[PDB]
Amino acid sequence: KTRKESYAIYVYKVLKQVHPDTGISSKAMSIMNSFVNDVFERIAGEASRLAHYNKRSTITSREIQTAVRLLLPGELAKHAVSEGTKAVTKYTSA
Amino acid sequence: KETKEVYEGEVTELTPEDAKTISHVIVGLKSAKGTKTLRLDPTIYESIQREKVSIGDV
Amino acid sequence: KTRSSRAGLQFPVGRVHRLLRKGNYAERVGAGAPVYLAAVLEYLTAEILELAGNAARDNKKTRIIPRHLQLAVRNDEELNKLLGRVTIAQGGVLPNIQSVLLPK
Amino acid sequence: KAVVIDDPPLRQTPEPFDEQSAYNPQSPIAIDFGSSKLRAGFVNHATPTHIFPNALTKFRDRKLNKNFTFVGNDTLLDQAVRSQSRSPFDGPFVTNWNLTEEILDYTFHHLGVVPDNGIPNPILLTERLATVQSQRTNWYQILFETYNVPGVTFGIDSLFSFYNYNPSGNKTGLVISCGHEDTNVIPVVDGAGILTDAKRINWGGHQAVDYLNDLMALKYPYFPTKMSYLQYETMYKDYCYVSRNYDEDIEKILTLENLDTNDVVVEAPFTYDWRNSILHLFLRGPRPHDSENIHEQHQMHLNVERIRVPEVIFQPTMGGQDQAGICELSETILLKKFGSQPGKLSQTSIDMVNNVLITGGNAKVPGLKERIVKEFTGFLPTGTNITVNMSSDPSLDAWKGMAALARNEEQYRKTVISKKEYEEYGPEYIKEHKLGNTKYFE
Amino acid sequence: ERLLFLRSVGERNEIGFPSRFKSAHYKKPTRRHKSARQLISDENKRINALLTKANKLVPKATYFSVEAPPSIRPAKKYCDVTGLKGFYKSPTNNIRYHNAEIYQLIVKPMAPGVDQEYLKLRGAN
Repeated sequence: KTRKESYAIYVYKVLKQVHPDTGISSKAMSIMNSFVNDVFERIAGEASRLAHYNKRSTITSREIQTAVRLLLPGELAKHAVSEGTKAVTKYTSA
Repeated sequence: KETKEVYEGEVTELTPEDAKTISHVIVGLKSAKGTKTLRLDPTIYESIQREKVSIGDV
Repeated sequence: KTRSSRAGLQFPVGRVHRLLRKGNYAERVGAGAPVYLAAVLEYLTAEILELAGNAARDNKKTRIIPRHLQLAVRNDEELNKLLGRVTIAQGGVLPNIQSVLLPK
Repeated sequence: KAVVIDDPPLRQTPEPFDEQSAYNPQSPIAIDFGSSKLRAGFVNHATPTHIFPNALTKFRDRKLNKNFTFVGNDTLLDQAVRSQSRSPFDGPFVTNWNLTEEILDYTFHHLGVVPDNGIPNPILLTERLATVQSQRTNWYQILFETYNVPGVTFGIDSLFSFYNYNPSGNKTGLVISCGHEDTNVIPVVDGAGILTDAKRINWGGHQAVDYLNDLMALKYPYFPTKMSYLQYETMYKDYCYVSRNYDEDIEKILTLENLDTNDVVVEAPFTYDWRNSILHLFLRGPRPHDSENIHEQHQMHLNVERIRVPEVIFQPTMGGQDQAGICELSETILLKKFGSQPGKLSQTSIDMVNNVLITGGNAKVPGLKERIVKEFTGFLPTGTNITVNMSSDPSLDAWKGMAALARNEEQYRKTVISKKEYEEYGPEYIKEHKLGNTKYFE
Repeated sequence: ERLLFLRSVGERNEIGFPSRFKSAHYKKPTRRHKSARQLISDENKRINALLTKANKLVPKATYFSVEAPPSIRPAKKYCDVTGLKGFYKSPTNNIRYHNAEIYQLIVKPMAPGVDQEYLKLRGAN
């Protein structure tokens, strides 16, 4: 059959990791699949325009860093830039 | 009428030599006024191994 | 040996890199940008999965209905501004009745 | 009562020049190309005659439409011409070369020299340790083409001061130089500097005053008046000392019994109890803080940094340099090298202990000699006679070094390079002598 | 008088292109600025070229050989706020601190981006 692309198992077992005794339904998997590619194209576009506004021809951590510091209203960005910097330091550590 | 001779300080070098039977061990002790090297008999080396003495232990 | 495990993250980093290559955003892509995307994505779904979890134990249900994420997303102003313009299928209306509209 | 610092005052008179009738073409010229100051003069004189920082300005006048050039002490005449001073040293090396030519022209004009077809005097030059081939190549180019000098010789300033304080040229000792931008340890055997065991730590006076600058920027982020580099230099010079034991001094310097005596309050120039909170002790000392007083928020408080910034030399991990300390590097040199078993000092090590010399520009900080004597007594075996020699002014012993070297004509000819040797061997040539750099390979 | 004294200093130290000090023949070429950042890499490439030509010879005293080995003893931890003895390191932003109240009113409410030149002093960024 067709090889459909969906991150439903990823959200399913971070749900299982943080909530070990909680269930879920297939409409929920479709609904935050719509969430995560909605924000994926939204912030992929944002950085794109921005970098092009900056006249840079690439996408490193800097453009997306200012995009996620600028885009969403608050709080989640304050934890998000810290946890993303911590993620790229465990990447460069490895 | 007895005497008391005491060496105390931080271990900086614990180098034993054999010939499975250890012959002796050169032990270096360091305090705030300098350092002093010591040769030791293997029985005191066995007692040192009993006390779990490594490099840097006073 | 996977790069997501090397980054210590759970959301995949090769999948978003694949979607970034042929997604026609930039002709050159850095290494840390898909990791940063996966990090902010993991943070966003971690936050609303905590919200859906406390809504689920507020209603005392083992399965998160989308209505649970409606009153999870309408209980904070940050996602009331981030997802205020959005329209949700089978979302309902949060309980909100004006004091003047109530009798007596 | 708080003290107020300023810029150093400008010189009322300009720098005089020597008489041209006293010049002779047989006397050599001694120069010391230091990172902070320039020392120029003859050899027969022992006292200095020209000391000035290496700087130059291009003052464009509106009425005459002519770019005037002010060099060194001539830059210390007006505040605007002091602020536009430009050093030729970029990093630990030199990069712009024409500035070196015009400051050398200024020194030659102010030395009272009337030459013809270039300077007829051989020159005596100090150079940094492990100096890069490009700057010595350009040095050979400028002296052998621009100035037509007959001879040249080179060496390290630390070894030159060591030879100054050991004029026999055959002694064994351990020299330590704390320069403006680097700190060097050279073990010297039989009057010859063993440079394969030399060690360098990337810290000096410039990094220390930059540490003061960004430490004061970080401690008081809401300070309104930007204070200049000279204020940082002066309050580093006047209010800093080496602690005798940094582990024990740091656990009691925040108590109220020390902050009444060991806190310096520096006033900027312009036209729920606080006793139990160490923030108020760290920021505003043992006196209560009033935010409405105009003179109050123009104040530094130097309580921890006075013993913190000289400890970067002893522990470079504070300054971000992943290097061993001065005491640990000296332990490595003295206890495990030159045939010295750890725990059994060789005679080379014993001779190196009795001739420990501290020199350089950054030895002016008090408490350094007592601290290094305490560390040396700490790690050496008991009974070793430790001798540390410190000059009254260790910023001038290099000029005494080339003065004693060129006065000693017997060993002066072993280090000189003429025009003929350079012309037959090119710029790529290494003169292997005792008091200078060695070959890059074996 | 104030604006005329610097003219006297300039005309006293006035020198020109055909000065009496530099030599008669010049042959002065152009010169690139050649900042000190690329100089260490230039010497590294040069010494690598020399060792690779020798490989197709042990160095004695270079810039990269005199330079100090790192410390064998562990470095003492210190609080980045006060320069005191550091006991605790915050897990959110990785700054060592000495006691509770600097964690309360300095380490917690600090602005983002202050961390990078906070840790620049010890080079932990």
